[PDB]
Amino acid sequence: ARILGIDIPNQKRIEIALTYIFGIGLSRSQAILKQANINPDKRVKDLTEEEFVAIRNVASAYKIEGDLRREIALNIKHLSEIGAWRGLRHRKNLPVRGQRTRTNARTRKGPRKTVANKKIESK
Amino acid sequence: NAVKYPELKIKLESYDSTLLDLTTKKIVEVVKGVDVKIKGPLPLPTKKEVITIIRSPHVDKASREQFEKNRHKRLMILVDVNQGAIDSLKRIKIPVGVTLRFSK
Amino acid sequence: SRSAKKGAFVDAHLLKKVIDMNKQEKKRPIKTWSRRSTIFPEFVGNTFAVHNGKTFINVYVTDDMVGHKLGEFSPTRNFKQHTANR
Amino acid sequence: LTKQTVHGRAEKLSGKFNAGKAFLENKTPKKAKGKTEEYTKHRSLNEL
Amino acid sequence: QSYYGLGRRKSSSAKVYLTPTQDKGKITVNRRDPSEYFPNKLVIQDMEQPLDLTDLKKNFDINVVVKGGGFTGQAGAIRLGIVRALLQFNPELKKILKSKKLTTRDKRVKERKKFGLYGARRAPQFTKR
Amino acid sequence: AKKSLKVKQTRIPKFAVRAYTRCQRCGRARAVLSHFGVCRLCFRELAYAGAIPGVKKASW
Amino acid sequence: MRKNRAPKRTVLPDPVFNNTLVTRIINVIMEDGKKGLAQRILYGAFDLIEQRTKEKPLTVFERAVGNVMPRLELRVRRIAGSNYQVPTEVPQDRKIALALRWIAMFARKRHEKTMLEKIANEIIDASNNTGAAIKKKDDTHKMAEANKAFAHMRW
RNA sequence: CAAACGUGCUACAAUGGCCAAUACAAACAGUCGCCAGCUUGUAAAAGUGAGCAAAUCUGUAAAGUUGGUCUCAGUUCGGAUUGAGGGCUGCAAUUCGUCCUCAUGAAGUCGGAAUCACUAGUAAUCGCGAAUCAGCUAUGUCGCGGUGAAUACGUUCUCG
RNA sequence: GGUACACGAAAAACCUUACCUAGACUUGACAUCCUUGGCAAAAUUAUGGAAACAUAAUGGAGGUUAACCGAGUGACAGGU
Ligand SMILES: [Mg+2]
Ligand SMILES: [Mg+2]
Ligand SMILES: [Mg+2]
Ligand SMILES: [Mg+2]
Ligand SMILES: [Mg+2]
Ligand SMILES: [Mg+2]
Ligand SMILES: [Mg+2]
Ligand SMILES: [Mg+2]
Ligand SMILES: [Mg+2]
Ligand SMILES: [Mg+2]
Ligand SMILES: [Mg+2]
Ligand SMILES: [Mg+2]
Ligand SMILES: [Mg+2]
Ligand SMILES: [Mg+2]
Ligand SMILES: [Mg+2]
Ligand SMILES: [Mg+2]
Ligand SMILES: [Mg+2]
Ligand SMILES: [Zn+2]
Repeated sequence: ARILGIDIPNQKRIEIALTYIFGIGLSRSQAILKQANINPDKRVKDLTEEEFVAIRNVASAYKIEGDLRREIALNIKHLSEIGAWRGLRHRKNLPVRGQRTRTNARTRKGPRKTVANKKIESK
Repeated sequence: NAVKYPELKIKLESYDSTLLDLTTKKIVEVVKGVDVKIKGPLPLPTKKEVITIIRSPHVDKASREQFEKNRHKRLMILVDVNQGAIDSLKRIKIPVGVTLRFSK
Repeated sequence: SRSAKKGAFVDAHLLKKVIDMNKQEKKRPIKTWSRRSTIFPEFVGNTFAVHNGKTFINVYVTDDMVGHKLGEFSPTRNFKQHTANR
Repeated sequence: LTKQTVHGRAEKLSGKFNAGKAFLENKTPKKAKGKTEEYTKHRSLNEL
Repeated sequence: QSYYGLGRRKSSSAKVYLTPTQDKGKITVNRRDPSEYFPNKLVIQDMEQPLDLTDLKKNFDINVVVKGGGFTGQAGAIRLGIVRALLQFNPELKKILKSKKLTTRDKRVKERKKFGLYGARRAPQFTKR
Repeated sequence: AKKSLKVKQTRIPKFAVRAYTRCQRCGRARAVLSHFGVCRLCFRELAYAGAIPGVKKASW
Repeated sequence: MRKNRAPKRTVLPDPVFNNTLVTRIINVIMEDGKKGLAQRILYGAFDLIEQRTKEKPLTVFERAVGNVMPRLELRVRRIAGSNYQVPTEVPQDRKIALALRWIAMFARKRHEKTMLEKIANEIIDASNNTGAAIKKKDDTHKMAEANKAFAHMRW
């Protein structure tokens, strides 16, 4: 569309259109929606320039969606440049919190690389 | 003549049932041998506790027996008592198991 | 996570040694067993020997490490390579 | 062109450490174990 | 001359008051419109099942009090309650009502969960290995 | 190492969170019934002798 | 090995069109133990049938379901390799049951929109002998006609 | 933690997602507790504070009904993972507590060979309570109720 | 194997805990029997302390030693 480098779907309501932007989710979109007084349920294609200026200003007041990516990148670099045990644990692509790593937590380990289980000839 | 106690609300509860019935018959007989109008021996819901215990010592959680402990409960409200009843109330001797909840 | 009213936490044994050790110029690595103590701003510039479980690993605090817990910058267990089972 | 800096942490968290040091130096040994008290009996026949 | 019936189903009592009238039955449940007490998922007919096939023109005004259960269970209680009130007005009605088995307690209640089992009759998944 | 834990349990600790409940007959720590202060396998032996008034087997 | 014949629960006459069969198919489309939901879906399809076919909904439903209803059933009987089948005449109660079970299974797989319209199209599509249920009935029938020879030996 | 298996939870959706209003339980538990109402807070919760030693007071029933919207998309599905800010318990939450808010949005569109449970309030499903417990991704366990099916022709095969 | 694998464990942050690294103890943290006295153990505040533990403090319910607080003392206690 026209809001920064994001191209929000044209046949979709505005409160979901803001969610499609990277730095704006759903709850904050309603906050932008309510604060700007713009009524929901108005398809973005059927909107005028008067609303398009108020939303850009408030979006600019919040954290830029493009800057959050650099915000996440520095935090990992900030945690890794500290030498934290959580940082080392974040370093080797493993759960950073307390999740178990015995039989689960594959969403951070990608696909399974099947090895060869021990040979049991009986004892 | 006097009263000294309006609305004496005696409450009974015990783990056993038959002794509790026996206590209600003995209490009523003495208080009607004196001049008091009993409202009535009403039954209250019995609070039942259940504990689940595994039978086996080490393994096999599946085999678990059960136990129960019933708190049978009764209510008794006295309208007018007077000395004639209180002094006779001293010689009642309630079997240990039954527990009294006198509320004055 | 940790509440506001409570604030931070040090065992206050670490606090007494650090104030004495900061005043003294010839500072040497401080031997602390308290992995529970949060790194306080005044701690900056000192070095500590946290008990990893076996030995005392030396940590040099900076103006950046302020805020986390003193045991978070040291390990407790070690794993570096498996072995083919079959 | 640079707007100085708007980061640096410290300041905000610094108040949190100040709160913690005040609590630790405040610490009063108010050790206790309980709450409500009294009303603990099983009644009798008011004299047996 | 009113008549009283007490039905039950799934631990749900019922107090149905049958009053003779000649100005339309005016179905009523717990001082509220039937259309408001039930999801109106067509459940209203069931209770009238023994009051339909015989007759409803006698326009008996019903004063129902049900306390407990969900909504079909409460409905089950009042159907039995209407029939039990019905056994005081023309004991002949009983015969035909008995036929369809509309004068018997359903005797169907939820069983107790058993230890080692995932429910009343469920059981954990067995493994050959 | 049973007696010392039993003895330590009687002794008051230095922290409130340091207090746990142990069986009073044996020294078993886990599966202790706070309603009776007796573990599950002493409660079975004791229940099968009639020491606790009212604990009957349940049929529901 | 049982020697006992199971009892049968009542089928109940339908509460609207007074056509028992509606209650059975309601229970068939039942999912999640929702009596209400299933009724709503099904009854809603009749309103669409009125709007579309301009005819009585009960008449269309009987013409579709009775027509989809099969005649022969092939029972598997293995001896040594694969299975030689055996065509048998199904009882009337089971006869109706396969049609309703089949009507729902092909209704929950169509490329259409909300299953309300989905099931409505399936019932209207089976009144003209051109649908998904027809092909299934045709297929089992052709296998039975092909397997007419082994009908004498059953077990 | 390179991996493999078992038991469960959550899903891959319009019999649904979200929002608003709203009807109907049983059982159980409670004075270091249950906590009503009120005030503050986007919320977890905090403060005030009655009532209840209990058929009295407290522990919001949810599915369900109606209305609005989505219109079949890896999406208003799905919630993982990850970052930050908060709340509670506790000396103490990094190793290794959970809850809330915000941010991101993995896989997954019905699952191969082969397998499991169940004969009515049963299978399936929706909530509620208790035990151990200061607190606990117990989705476990033990209980209670709400809605509520389909099928059994027969012993030829299969296991015991 | 069926009859193990949401099993013992109806609650592993510390405690639990039985494991490892360390800092400390030896008729012992707990018990009896014996010669012998009781004019305490606690808890808490100080200093050193990772805390065990030490050195100083209010010297403590009570009942004259009942229970325990001890000394001496070898049989022994103790082992998840
Ligand atoms: Mg964990
Ligand atoms: Mg032992
Ligand atoms: Mg389960
Ligand atoms: Mg909807
Ligand atoms: Mg009242
Ligand atoms: Mg995909
Ligand atoms: Mg989702
Ligand atoms: Mg944490
Ligand atoms: Mg699809
Ligand atoms: Mg059976
Ligand atoms: Mg399910
Ligand atoms: Mg075995
Ligand atoms: Mg430890
Ligand atoms: Mg430990
Ligand atoms: Mg003295
Ligand atoms: Mg003496
Ligand atoms: Mg031994
Ligand atoms: Zn024991």
